[PDB]
Amino acid sequence: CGRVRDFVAKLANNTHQHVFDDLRGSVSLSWVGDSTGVILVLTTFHVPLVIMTFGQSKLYRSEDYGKNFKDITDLINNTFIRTEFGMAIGPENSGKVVLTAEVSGGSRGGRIFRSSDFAKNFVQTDLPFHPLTQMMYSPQNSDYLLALSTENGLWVSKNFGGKWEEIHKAVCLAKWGSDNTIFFTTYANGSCKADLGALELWRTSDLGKSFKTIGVKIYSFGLGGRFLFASVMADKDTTRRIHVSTDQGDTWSMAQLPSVGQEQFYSILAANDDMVFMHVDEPGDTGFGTIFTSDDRGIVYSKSLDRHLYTTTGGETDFTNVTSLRGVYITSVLSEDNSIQTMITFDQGGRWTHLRKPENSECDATAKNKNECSLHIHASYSISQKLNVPMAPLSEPNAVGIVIAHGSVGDAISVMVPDVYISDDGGYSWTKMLEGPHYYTILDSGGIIVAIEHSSRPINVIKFSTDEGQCWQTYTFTRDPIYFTGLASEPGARSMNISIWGFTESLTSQWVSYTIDFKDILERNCEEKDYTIWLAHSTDPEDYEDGCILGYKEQFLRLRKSSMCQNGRDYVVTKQPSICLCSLEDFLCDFGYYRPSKCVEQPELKGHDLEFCLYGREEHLTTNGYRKIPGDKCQGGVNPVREVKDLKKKCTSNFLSP
Amino acid sequence: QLYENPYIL
Amino acid sequence: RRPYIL
Ligand SMILES: *[C@@H]1O[C@H](CO)[C@@H](O[C@@H]2O[C@H](CO)[C@@H](O[C@@H]3O[C@H](CO)[C@@H](O)[C@H](O)[C@@H]3O)[C@H](O)[C@H]2NC(C)=O)[C@H](O)[C@H]1NC(C)=O
Ligand SMILES: *[C@@H]1O[C@H](CO)[C@@H](O[C@@H]2O[C@H](CO)[C@@H](O[C@@H]3O[C@H](CO)[C@@H](O)[C@H](O)[C@@H]3O)[C@H](O)[C@H]2NC(C)=O)[C@H](O)[C@H]1NC(C)=O
Ligand SMILES: *[C@@H]1O[C@H](CO)[C@@H](O)[C@H](O)[C@H]1NC(C)=O
Repeated sequence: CGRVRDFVAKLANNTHQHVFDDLRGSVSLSWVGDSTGVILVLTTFHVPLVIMTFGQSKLYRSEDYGKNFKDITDLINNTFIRTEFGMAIGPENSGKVVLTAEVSGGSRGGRIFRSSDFAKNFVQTDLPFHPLTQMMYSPQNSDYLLALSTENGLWVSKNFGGKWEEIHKAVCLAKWGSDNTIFFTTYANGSCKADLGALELWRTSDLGKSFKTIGVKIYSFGLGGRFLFASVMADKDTTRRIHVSTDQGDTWSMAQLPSVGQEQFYSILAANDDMVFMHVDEPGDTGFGTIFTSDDRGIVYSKSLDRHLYTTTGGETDFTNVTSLRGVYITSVLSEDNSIQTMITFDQGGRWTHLRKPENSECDATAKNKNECSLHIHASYSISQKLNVPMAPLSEPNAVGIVIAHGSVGDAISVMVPDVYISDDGGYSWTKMLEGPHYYTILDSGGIIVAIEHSSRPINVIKFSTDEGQCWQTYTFTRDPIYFTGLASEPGARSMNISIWGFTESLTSQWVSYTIDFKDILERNCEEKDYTIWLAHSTDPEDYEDGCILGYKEQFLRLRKSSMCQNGRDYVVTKQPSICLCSLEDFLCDFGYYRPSKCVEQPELKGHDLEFCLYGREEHLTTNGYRKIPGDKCQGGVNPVREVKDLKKKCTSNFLSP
Repeated sequence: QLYENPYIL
Repeated sequence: RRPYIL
């Protein structure tokens, strides 16, 4: 259980320490680009003037994945940098970096230091305004920036912060869309506060040259997948409701979601190109709500999960996309007895259940039956409640099936100090990875898993696993233990470098990082033989339709646990889809339909169903009864859809009409 | 303490 | 540190 011969020698000469002399304040890390190895470390330290110690704003750069750093503070002329704006990194490998400076009180405007070459050269630029927000890059064009001023003006730059033009004077919120489209809300009188729900949603396509109003009486708006959502307020009422556009505001449509009051919120939990998970807050100070899943138009919503945990005013939620397996999401629900249970869906919210517990795990004191229970997961909520949880769940899309999380085994989330659990099949089965709380990182698309023990005392040991968490080996990475703070590694989980951050034991503490290159641990490159065939979502091996999720199967080529080798940076996850024939279970009920296995017409259109029916587009009122699940790719088999009805006359048949 | 780098409607 | 512009 640990076949890495002489790992100490393979690591000792690959351990690179960097002590950060003259650091006393907060620290921010930013990676600049992929496969560049560039890391920027920013610090800002404010000191009272009656203290002989001066302030400090340092800036360090690395280009070897954190092995060595260079103090490049001279490049920003040793200027105080606004902590709140941090480091505005450009998209992808544009190498764009923008830092905002603190300017003296009374200045005409603010100023920024810009770099378009991965922080090798910086330039000053005095702004015609004082920034209120972090500058935002256009996804389509890194040279395009926008920002809100302290006077709530919207400013746009076409030349990467060089020159700026104000394009609107009373803006509350502004976002980049596709093709350099800007969406922004505006107020008429007073402020964004006073015009709560009385905002106007505008859009510009030509970078401020022209505009179009695309919504009035606006509360707020959001972007998710191909969907533009706006919450609109009622008339002579203080409720609001979701409207949605897929043509960037040219045409809108009222969603089949309940309207909410002032103390309620909507939350776009997750959105892709096929659909959106929408959380609606429950009336009252409940701290829970209901998850709805939409069709591919963001219009018809089916109830997916009740009593979904999500605290007041949209605080903390445990809703997690398990990104290492298609269709898998975990979250927390609130029981009737005010305990919290974790639930997992494998088919994009079509069905939820409890997580299967590890074969060997015994049950908590939370478990009424000592022998039978389930696994529950610590996430954002547990962390907020000051439980001993150092990390939320982790998963990376290039590490197929792998999920790592702090949890507990019983009938509910335990307040006890949690061990760490791992799944390799995307959530179906679990095993205790390590005992006690740890920080964890995935390297080389699953090729290596790294873990640091969470302690209140300084540590000097890192743990690694080359077989996806089954077996572990410990490595002492420094002579003098450090107070651990964090793990840094290149986004994408493809590097073989990991950085251990922390401060020395002290006579004042000094920041220090130890970066380890595992290049000699996995001295062999993976070959075809090192991979096996793996059907995802397999529940019943002999079944002809085993692994069918949303219409199809996917067979992967996974690295063998036993195979100790490097996947490589350019590693491509190999998978083959098999398209399953459609059954009724690939279809969701359209508007005005429900199923008590076939979708049957509703006799009673009540609640928001009735609201939709009375105020919606006849296009959505004419249903087939059935609609195919978004993202579902089944071919052939059954097909229960048509155009049969027109439900407008149905609901209006009760009302007397003029 | 270091800082290594849902829509509400 | 903390410049002044006009
Ligand atoms: C939950 O997480 C998964 C995994 O991160 C999300 O699936 C991923 O969705 C993105 C965006 O739709 C896919 O990337 C796309 O790839 C195509 C090439 O096929 C490219 O043309 C697009 O521009 C885009 O980059 C990604 O492949 C996909 N990952 C998969 C399928 O394994 C999923 O969307 C998340 N759930 C929600 C509700 O957002
Ligand atoms: C772990 O960190 C090290 C840095 O300490 C990374 O080393 C870097 O590896 C890349 C990939 O080979 C090197 O880029 C290459 O440069 C040559 C020019 O000689 C070029 O012809 C190649 O096409 C490629 O771009 C890079 O120079 C090198 N950097 C250093 C400082 O050695 C290493 O990639 C990291 N490991 C992983 C798995 O990411
Ligand atoms: C720093 O100061 C020098 C001299 O005042 C000036 O030429 C330069 O533009 C400033 N900014 C940078 C990024 O060097």
